[PDB]
Amino acid sequence: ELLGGPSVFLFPPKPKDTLMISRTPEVTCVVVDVSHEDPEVKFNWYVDGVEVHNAKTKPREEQYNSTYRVVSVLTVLHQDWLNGKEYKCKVSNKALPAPIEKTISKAKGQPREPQVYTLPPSRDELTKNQVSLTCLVKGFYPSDIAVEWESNGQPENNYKTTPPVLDSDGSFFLYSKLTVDKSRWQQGNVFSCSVMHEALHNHYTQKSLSLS
Amino acid sequence: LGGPSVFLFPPKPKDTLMISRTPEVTCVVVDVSHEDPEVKFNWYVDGVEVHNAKTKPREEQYNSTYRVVSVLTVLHQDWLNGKEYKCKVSNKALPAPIEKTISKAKGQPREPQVYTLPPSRDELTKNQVSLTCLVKGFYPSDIAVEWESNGQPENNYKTTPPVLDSDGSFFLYSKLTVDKSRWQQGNVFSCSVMHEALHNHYTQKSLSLS
Amino acid sequence: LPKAVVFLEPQWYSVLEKDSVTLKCQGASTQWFHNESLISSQASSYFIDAATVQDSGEYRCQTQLSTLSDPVQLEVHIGWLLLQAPRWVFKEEDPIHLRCHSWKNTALHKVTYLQNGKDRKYFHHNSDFHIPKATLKDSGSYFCRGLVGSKNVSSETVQITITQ
Ligand SMILES: *[C@@H]1O[C@H](CO)[C@@H](O[C@@H]2O[C@H](CO)[C@@H](O[C@@H]3O[C@H](CO[C@H]4O[C@H](CO)[C@@H](O)[C@H](O)[C@@H]4O[C@@H]4O[C@H](CO)[C@@H](O[C@@H]5O[C@H](CO)[C@H](O)[C@H](O)[C@H]5O)[C@H](O)[C@H]4NC(C)=O)[C@@H](O)[C@H](O[C@H]4O[C@H](CO)[C@@H](O)[C@H](O)[C@@H]4O[C@@H]4O[C@H](CO)[C@@H](O)[C@H](O)[C@H]4NC(C)=O)[C@@H]3O)[C@H](O)[C@H]2NC(C)=O)[C@H](O)[C@H]1NC(C)=O
Ligand SMILES: *[C@@H]1O[C@H](CO)[C@@H](O[C@@H]2O[C@H](CO)[C@@H](O[C@@H]3O[C@H](CO)[C@@H](O)[C@H](O)[C@@H]3O)[C@H](O)[C@H]2NC(C)=O)[C@H](O)[C@H]1NC(C)=O
Ligand SMILES: *[C@@H]1O[C@H](CO)[C@@H](O[C@@H]2O[C@H](CO)[C@@H](O[C@@H]3O[C@H](CO)[C@@H](O)[C@H](O)[C@@H]3O)[C@H](O)[C@H]2NC(C)=O)[C@H](O)[C@H]1NC(C)=O
Repeated sequence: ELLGGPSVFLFPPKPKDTLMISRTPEVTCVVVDVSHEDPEVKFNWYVDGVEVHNAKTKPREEQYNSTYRVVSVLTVLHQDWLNGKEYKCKVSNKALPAPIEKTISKAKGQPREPQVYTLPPSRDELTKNQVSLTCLVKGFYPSDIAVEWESNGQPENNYKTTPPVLDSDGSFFLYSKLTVDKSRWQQGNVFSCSVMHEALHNHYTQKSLSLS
Repeated sequence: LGGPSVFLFPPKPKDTLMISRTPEVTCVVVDVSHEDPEVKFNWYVDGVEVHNAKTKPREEQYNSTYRVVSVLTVLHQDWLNGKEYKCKVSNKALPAPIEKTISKAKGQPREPQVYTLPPSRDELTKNQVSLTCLVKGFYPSDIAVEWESNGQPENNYKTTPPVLDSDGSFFLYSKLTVDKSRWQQGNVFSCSVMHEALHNHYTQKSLSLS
Repeated sequence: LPKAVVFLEPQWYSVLEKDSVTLKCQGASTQWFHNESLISSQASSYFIDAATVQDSGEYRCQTQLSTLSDPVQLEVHIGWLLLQAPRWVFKEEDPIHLRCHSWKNTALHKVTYLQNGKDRKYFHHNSDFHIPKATLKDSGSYFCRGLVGSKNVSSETVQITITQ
């Protein structure tokens, strides 16, 4: 019983996908709550008001709640996304009085360059068998950012990054924690925190951290 | 389907962790019409009705509906021992009463470890610097973190939400911002953590120039 | 010679697509004019089963014992909701009748009628908004809003004038 008919949700690219030319950023338009009685969905796509035809729509899938869900994916140009072009998904269906339009674009506001600081473990944590390497990334805007770690130039895996947190001056900050065996820290392997953000020169910085 | 709506809110972690404070469960009812504005609250603790809740007078909201609040004081130890609190709301516009239940997050508690981190060498070239308090390995995620120096609270700090770590416990960071002067003079700053799995529900770590 | 009259059942001059509307003529077979073109139909009343936006515009009736009727302007809108009133200009003390009409009469709940951005009246289930006597305080921009199942929908704003 879907009184309101179908709903639409429109998702932006991943930050890393827009910051690296080797990757392909995508805008994702998801129509959910499609009834079995009128399952035909039409997708129109617009960039700054101009229709495009290079979208890729996959056919429907029945859900657990016995409705259909349908996804259309449009790849975007990095420079287009980053220059603030608007992406519009228009979804047509009979169960609606009019077609639903949704629009997304990169977050507005003046870019601010993130400052990256690496912080070694506390003395008090050197008594355990794993230790925490910390990367503080502050003073950035907008909050779209990606953070990775490496050890001696090879990617590390066991790390977690807090969400961006709005700071008192309107920029964001976050922390990233890499957990390493104390052996690897005391042996002197060089760890590095890598930050990708639009306001960085070449969209990329890296800070290093070593015993120490 | 229409009718009023009920939201039931837990105490603040700090209020359940300190004996001098008073924790409270809060039952809020919204979308109460002028036409049927009388709301009855029944309160149950582990299924036994209690009678010490304080119901407030209704208040008209910006959208011309009424909202009415009923507040139940809870004993610290009852909340931390996992008792269930149930608010039951009766109104003429409901077909049958709405019931909501709330209690402390379940799961094995783990003791948070607290580590202060001084500012990066590279940040010392700025007018203001970041003092970091890392709190990790704790469960459940309810926690309070505060800063102070010389016994007085420090205002200019922000704390991340808890993050689920790859071992099932939580961590967060708290960042205090201070003028570089205050750091280089030698003042001691200190990070206070409140969590049910600490001894005295409390611990404290200091941070000073070496 | 008497000019025929055009009456609408129901009384709303603004409807949504897929509303029904009967336009009756009051004169004396009759002849109907939509956008000044004879249509079709030639029964006493002209009936629209499911309005579309093309059905909008000017209508006129006429019968053998009457002149060409003064025109009536019918408006068809697209949306989930439409604020309807028998008219939009009111003297003081006149009664105000507002209807929050939903597309295909879809069940609508948690309805509010809003004047100048501030919700003025709330109902659990869709109902008409009645102001028995109009004050100068009642002028302004009005619309209605509610939940269609779980979807939060809203109507366009209509201007209400109280003269005076
Ligand atoms: C039947 O069952 C259906 C499921 O099978 C169910 O469908 C769900 O319906 C929900 C609504 O009822 C809907 O909820 C919305 O979800 C939004 C977030 O969804 C993402 O995250 C979820 C977990 O948090 C995931 O489960 C979702 O799948 C989705 O996950 C994202 O997916 C995208 C694309 O797949 C992906 O991006 C792409 O990734 C690829 C790689 O995979 C590439 O990287 C691409 O480049 C990239 O584009 C994301 O990475 C992925 N994210 C994650 C985290 O995994 C959520 O945003 C919605 O909230 C808004 O609206 C509600 C109102 O409904 C508000 O309450 C809420 O506050 C938000 O409101 C908005 O806030 C905005 C602030 O920014 C503001 O702008 C707006 O003003 C404000 N209002 C509006 C209207 O926007 C919302 O919760 C859920 O996603 C559906 N699930 C699925 C699987 O589709 C259906 O409901 C069931 N039917 C019935 C009748 O019950
Ligand atoms: C009788 O006259 C009225 C008024 O001239 C006509 O109403 C108009 O109908 C057209 C056609 O549907 C509407 O234009 C459409 O607008 C949408 C929205 O931008 C656009 O996407 C379409 O391509 C189309 O241009 C127009 O809005 C509407 N005007 C008014 C004031 O309602 C009516 O259609 C005429 N009917 C006949 C049978 O001739
Ligand atoms: C359906 O969606 C609308 C649009 O978002 C929701 O309306 C919004 O309701 C909030 C809460 O009443 C309004 O905020 C209020 O603002 C005033 C001052 O501006 C303040 O005094 C209140 O405390 C509150 O913060 C908000 O303005 C309003 N949005 C608009 C555009 O007017 C509505 O609640 C939704 N309804 C349902 C049933 O989901």
